[PDB]
Amino acid sequence: ATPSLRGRLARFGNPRKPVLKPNKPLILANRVGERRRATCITEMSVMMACWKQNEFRDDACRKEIQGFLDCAARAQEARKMRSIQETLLPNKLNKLLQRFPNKPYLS
Amino acid sequence: TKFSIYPPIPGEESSLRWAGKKFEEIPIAHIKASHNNTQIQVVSASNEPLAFASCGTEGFRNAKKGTGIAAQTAGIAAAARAKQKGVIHIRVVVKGLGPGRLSAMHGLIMGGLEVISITDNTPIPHNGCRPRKARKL
Amino acid sequence: KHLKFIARTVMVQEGNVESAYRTLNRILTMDGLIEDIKHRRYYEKPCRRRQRESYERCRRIYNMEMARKINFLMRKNRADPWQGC
Amino acid sequence: YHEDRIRAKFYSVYGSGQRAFDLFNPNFKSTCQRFVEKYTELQKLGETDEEKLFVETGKALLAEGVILRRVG
Amino acid sequence: NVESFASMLRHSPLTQMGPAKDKLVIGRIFHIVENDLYIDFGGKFHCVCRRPEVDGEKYQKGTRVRLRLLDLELTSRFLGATTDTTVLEANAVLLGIQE
Amino acid sequence: SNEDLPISMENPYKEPLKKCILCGKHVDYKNVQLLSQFVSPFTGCIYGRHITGLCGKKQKEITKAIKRAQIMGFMPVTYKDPAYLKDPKVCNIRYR
Amino acid sequence: REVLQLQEEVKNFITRENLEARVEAALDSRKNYNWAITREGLVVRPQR
Amino acid sequence: RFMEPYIFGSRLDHDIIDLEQTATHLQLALNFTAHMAYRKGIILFISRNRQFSYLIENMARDCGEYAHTRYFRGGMLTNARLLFGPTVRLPDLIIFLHT
Amino acid sequence: DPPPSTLLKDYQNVPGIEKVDDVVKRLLSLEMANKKEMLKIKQEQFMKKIVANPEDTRSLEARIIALSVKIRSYEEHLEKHRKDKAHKRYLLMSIDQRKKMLKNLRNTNYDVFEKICWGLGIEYTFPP
Amino acid sequence: PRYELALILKAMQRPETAATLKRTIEALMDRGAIVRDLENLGERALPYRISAHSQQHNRGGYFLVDFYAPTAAVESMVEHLSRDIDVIRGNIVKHPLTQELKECEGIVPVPLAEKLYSTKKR
RNA sequence: AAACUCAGUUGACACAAAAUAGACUACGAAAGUGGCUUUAACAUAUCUGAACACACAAUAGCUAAGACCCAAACUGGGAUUAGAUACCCCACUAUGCUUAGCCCUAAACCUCAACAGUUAAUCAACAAAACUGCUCGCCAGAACACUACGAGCCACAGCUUAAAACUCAAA
Ligand code: FES
Ligand SMILES: [Mg+2]
Ligand SMILES: [Mg+2]
Ligand SMILES: [Mg+2]
Ligand SMILES: [Mg+2]
Ligand SMILES: [Mg+2]
Ligand SMILES: [Mg+2]
Ligand SMILES: [Mg+2]
Ligand SMILES: [Mg+2]
Repeated sequence: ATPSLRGRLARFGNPRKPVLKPNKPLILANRVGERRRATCITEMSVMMACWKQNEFRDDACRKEIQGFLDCAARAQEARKMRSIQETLLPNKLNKLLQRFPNKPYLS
Repeated sequence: TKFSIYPPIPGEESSLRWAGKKFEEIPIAHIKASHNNTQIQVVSASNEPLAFASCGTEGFRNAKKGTGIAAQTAGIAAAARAKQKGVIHIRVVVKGLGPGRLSAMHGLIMGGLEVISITDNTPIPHNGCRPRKARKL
Repeated sequence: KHLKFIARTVMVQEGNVESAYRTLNRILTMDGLIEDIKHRRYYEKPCRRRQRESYERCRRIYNMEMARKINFLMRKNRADPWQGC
Repeated sequence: YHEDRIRAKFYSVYGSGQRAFDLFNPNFKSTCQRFVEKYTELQKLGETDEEKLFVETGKALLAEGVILRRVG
Repeated sequence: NVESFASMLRHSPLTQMGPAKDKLVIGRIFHIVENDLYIDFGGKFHCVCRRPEVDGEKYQKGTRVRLRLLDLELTSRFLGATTDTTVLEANAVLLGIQE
Repeated sequence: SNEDLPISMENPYKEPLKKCILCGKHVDYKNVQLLSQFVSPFTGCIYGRHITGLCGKKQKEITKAIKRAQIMGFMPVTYKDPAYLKDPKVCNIRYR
Repeated sequence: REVLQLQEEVKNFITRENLEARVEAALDSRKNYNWAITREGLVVRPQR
Repeated sequence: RFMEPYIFGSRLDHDIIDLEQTATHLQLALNFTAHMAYRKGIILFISRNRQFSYLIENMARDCGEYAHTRYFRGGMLTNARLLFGPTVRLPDLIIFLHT
Repeated sequence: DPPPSTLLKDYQNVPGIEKVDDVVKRLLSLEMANKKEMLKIKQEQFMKKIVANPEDTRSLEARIIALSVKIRSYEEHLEKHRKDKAHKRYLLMSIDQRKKMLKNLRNTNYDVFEKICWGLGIEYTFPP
Repeated sequence: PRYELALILKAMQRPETAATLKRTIEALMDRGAIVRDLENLGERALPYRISAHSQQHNRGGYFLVDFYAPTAAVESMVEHLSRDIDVIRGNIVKHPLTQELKECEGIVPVPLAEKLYSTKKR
């Protein structure tokens, strides 16, 4: 239940002092804001600790290195799949709102 | 029975156990995640200090203390000390939204110790003292 | 002075500390403690506190009204039933 | 309309029913409308107690064969 | 004796019906677009329900179905609007096919 | 003249106005069991009316009663009393 | 009625005479003001 | 606000247009339309209701008069001389099926 | 001040009120009531003593008497809460209102005005 | 008027508890209170540790003393309760039953605020 | 960097400030009022009515005595800087608090006076739609000017009232 606006704004016929002082008018706009914008560091830390304790000899850290590499590959795959899937959208939402726009005036 | 996220009530007859101990008797790992340092202290169920570890004591100095990596390092050190003092399962109480809040827990676990509970005891005055003034940069 | 380990305490299920921490942080956020601490770090002078509160109230009103409109119009996202004409 | 009182009481007492309205037929009569007609004729008989009228109308429709189910 | 508008309205099925909420009506699918079923139930507007996943193919133009109405017209007044915004379609729940 | 014209009356089809769950009931600072139904299980925070679903009057009554009990020693402050965690949930809050 | 009702009750008020007995009766008794509510507005009294 | 005189009353928040006024106004409108058609004027049917665009177009074509159910490019009437040609003849009557 | 044993205005007329337990009498007395009840008793006493028609309260006389009771209450209050600016303002405003009422009464019905002044111990002083 | 004294007494045995209740009701009657009823809500653990008169308390007995008193007696009774050592915490409140439950027909909803802004086109 | 060897757990403990409730919009004339309990208590059956008096008036500030957790003008130190009398970091004081007086200023602004009334033929622009009746206060180019003088004031680097001369065709 949206908060009431009865008697909240400084208006004539409103005895009490204003409750809200909206910087912008409280009128629904016909658009929505544009969607607003490290990975796999555990495996990296494991591999780097193994390197530190083994003098970075990859010979004795093969499992950790392979896990790190596969994790990076999966991170790339996740980025790609996420991008394609992301491609409701603000564009669609704005189109719908345009179809049914706000009317803050009299026709 | 079914799993409940709430802790058992002291004085109530509960079935949960850890290492043949009741919940009240599990040692407590007080984490303190300040803005630029993460301290850890594992006390017994009778507030007997067992292990200590802090970002500074781990060698980090200046800004490097306030890093999740430093928190993990301190947690691992504290967990090792507690493990050699004979601690398996711990109750974690962390007071502070410092950067080490969760990385300290991760380091503590990677040190071997198991966590049974997580408690937030961040001090939140009910409008008590007046904090220092804002920062204009 | 209250009993310890009853307030803001969560029990990890199977040892998934990450899940337990997520639940705890959800609790704190929904109760507002996180925002309260972030704001209490530095004293917010009463005028600024009132301005921020009023701004957040207006933002919530606008957001809730926009959400109501979006839900109300969501049923009209169908395909055009009179394509062409 | 004066029948609105009876309509509201009937809907509150028996719910919507099971005989769906067919708004396409101009001459359609809903179970509630039949109840209203029977209540109206009973009132025209000269019975003034509202609740007695209601129970009498319900029983008259039951005798007709209308299955008026009460909501609670 | 010529019935007037008042009498017609008084005896009309819509008037005989009370609030449309939770009222069962008989609609006639008059248009279908993929899985959307546009149903006319005698009211001003039409309700665009979805073809039920069960017995879906049985639903076709002219099919007579049963609806549980929720609003004869879907409208609401949003913040700042001087007039109600309408979606120009009724709201109903498609129960099934009448026989 | 004409009996088919509309008449001037109230709206007989009006639904009953919904009554808050506590409507008509006496909220008492001693009923810690009831007062604990509107406090966060973890932090003890009092729920807003958008969560409780109470009228303004009853929300104010619950607030005053909770504060009075907390300061008079009937009810814990920083947390909900564990003994009441299994009471019927009456708050539209989902922590999970 | 109000004065009449009060008249009846005053017979039960604790005085300097029936003080020991009433105190002991109070210590014996247990008064429960706790009762929860349900979403459907139905009281839930505790069991004793 | 201006439609109030023609509204018989609000049934459960649903306006009921006074069909008596509707009958009189429709009588006058049909009389005017027929008179223009007899006098051989140009009758243009305007309506943006896509649900009836096709029906309006077909009706206009069969009756021998013109129809514009599509997007109304600015100036079809004010700028007609330029958009079509200086000697174009504008409609003698415009009939709105949806104002 | 009326005697603490005095009964309240809602009980001084109850039949048989004197044939009840002294505990009931003490409960219904001013001894177990807030200051508003005592002020009501004072108001009714002044009315009986002064106004020709106590049952008429819309009269300027009844208004003046009630306002005088309120002035008494505010003065008693300030005597202890000397630093109550709000109630000091109320006292001054009520004195001004009573002066206006007394002016109107003196202009309209002199005999009644004289009786009001004598009964309430008010000395009408023409404004400078 | 009608007051209710909620009294958290030190956790003790029946003899001392009865003596303390007797002393408290005696103090009420001395200050001029007509004690109407005494109720025992029963001993229970204090929600939070209370330190009264150089003693940390975690359990206590809860008692309700409904009485009638002159207004000026409330302050004196509070002072005496503060003096008393067996009282972990005393509080005198106006009895809830003196207040009347106003009948709430329903939560009349506030419709959307209208005419906040001029209908001029912007 | 400077600063401290004070840091963590547990317990005891304020004359400081009053999370959540509050997505509530109430109280008061305005300033203001959001921990709890109690006492007293929120003027006017007609509206306006102070440079013409009375009573109030946030924060800051003075006087005298206490409290002092924290915050903090000034001050000192550490940085940053061409400089840094600032912004950033640390410490600490007046001060914020209680008592008794003073002081009587705020963008004290909802920049929208009080009362009664209308939504009809709109309305420079923006802002918080346009007006009617009645009353009081106020305004008459900019700047000089929250100024000088005179006057009053517990005010002594103050406050209230407050001009004029020169200047300009703008503001
Ligand atoms: S709903 Fe009736 S008191 Fe709130
Ligand atoms: Mg006046
Ligand atoms: Mg003035
Ligand atoms: Mg001042
Ligand atoms: Mg100091
Ligand atoms: Mg202000
Ligand atoms: Mg000045
Ligand atoms: Mg000056
Ligand atoms: Mg001078």
